[PDB]
Amino acid sequence: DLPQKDGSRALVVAAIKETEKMNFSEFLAAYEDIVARSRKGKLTMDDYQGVTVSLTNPGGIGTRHSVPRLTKGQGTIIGVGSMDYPAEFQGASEDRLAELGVGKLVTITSTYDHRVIQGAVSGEFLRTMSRLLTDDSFWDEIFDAMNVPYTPMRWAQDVPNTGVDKNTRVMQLIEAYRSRGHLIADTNPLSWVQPGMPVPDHRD
Amino acid sequence: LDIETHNLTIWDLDRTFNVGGFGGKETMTLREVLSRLRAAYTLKVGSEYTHILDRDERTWLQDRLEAGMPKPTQAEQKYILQKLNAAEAFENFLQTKYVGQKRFSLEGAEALIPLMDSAIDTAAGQGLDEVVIGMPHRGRLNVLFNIVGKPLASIFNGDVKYHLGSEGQHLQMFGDGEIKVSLTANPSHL
Ligand SMILES: Cc1ncc(C[n+]2csc(CCOP(=O)(O)OP(=O)(O)O)c2C)c(N)n1
Repeated sequence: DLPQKDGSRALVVAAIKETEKMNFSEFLAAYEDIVARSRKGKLTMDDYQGVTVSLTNPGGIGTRHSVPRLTKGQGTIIGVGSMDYPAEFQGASEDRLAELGVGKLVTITSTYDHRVIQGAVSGEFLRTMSRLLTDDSFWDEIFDAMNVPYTPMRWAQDVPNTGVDKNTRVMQLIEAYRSRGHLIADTNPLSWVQPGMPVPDHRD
Repeated sequence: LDIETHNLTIWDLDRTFNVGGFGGKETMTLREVLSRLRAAYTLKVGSEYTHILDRDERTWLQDRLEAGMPKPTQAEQKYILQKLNAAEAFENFLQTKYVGQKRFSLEGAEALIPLMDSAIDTAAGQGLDEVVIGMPHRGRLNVLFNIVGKPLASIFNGDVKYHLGSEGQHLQMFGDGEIKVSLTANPSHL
């Protein structure tokens, strides 16, 4: 969305091209190029031509979901809604929500041309997006690209406070870092691991 | 290792606590916990193993040490007594029939002979081929007679007996295993 000389807002769609040949680092650079040039009025005619698929974000303002229109030339448009708690939880305590294990959600929509795309394909597409945003391999690939030294947080169900108390478990974590934490420390100025030597276990 | 250092008193001895699979149990009393820890880590065998980094090899040692020494059979017990008898009999022969052998005496450390025998016998049951021994002066002629298996005639007849090498066979009393045993030559330089 770029404002005009008069003042009236007018949305136009610009394209990130050849996206099937990019890693996350390359993708992030390409994205921020389009946003940069738009803010200083340096987009050309070629930037607005050749779009295959589109993305919209009603969730910015706080809309829960939308049913948008599809422009001629394309097959699908994807929409991203709000990342808040549901309205039935918007007056509850942080303490009570933390006890139960209530998370935030995002709603995603797919609007498609029925002459060329069938409903089973559209459902399978949204199922793959759901799996990726909770998948170990997906978050490993992003961390690798951005040079984050730690292991990513993994997806799991909340466990009950039975057997060994959770306070005992937090004290055992403090001992582990004080004893074995040097095994994952940013000590090597090269990104080098000697292939001959054996790697110690650091699951602790 | 004192219960005062961990803010626990005599008044906690008969109260029950969650122990997380210690002694293959979920719950236990402090009295029972102290008994087991003292039986495993404070009698005639002291162990250092918690510095090891691999979790699987730390757990293997932990399980064996906390299960304890198995109760040996009567036959096993009498075989340990026969090896100690032989060890002490040979020390007496050396001190009485020959002179200047006080330097080379094993008196005080006669349990070496049943320790070396235990290891060589365990290796024969695993199915291995040979055991090679290297050692200094102290107890050398005792090891030649009771572990390698040389005759007395061969021992007692250039350089001395205390530096030459030898070969022999070890059969297994309560099994079907055999194994070769070799002793290496060496100088006085430790
Ligand atoms: C390289 C070397 N340094 C020093 C000596 C001298 N030396 C002969 S016996 C001896 C004592 C060794 O004592 P220890 O290792 O405790 O065993 P013990 O004889 O009391 O069983 C020393 C220092 C030697 N033989 N070789």
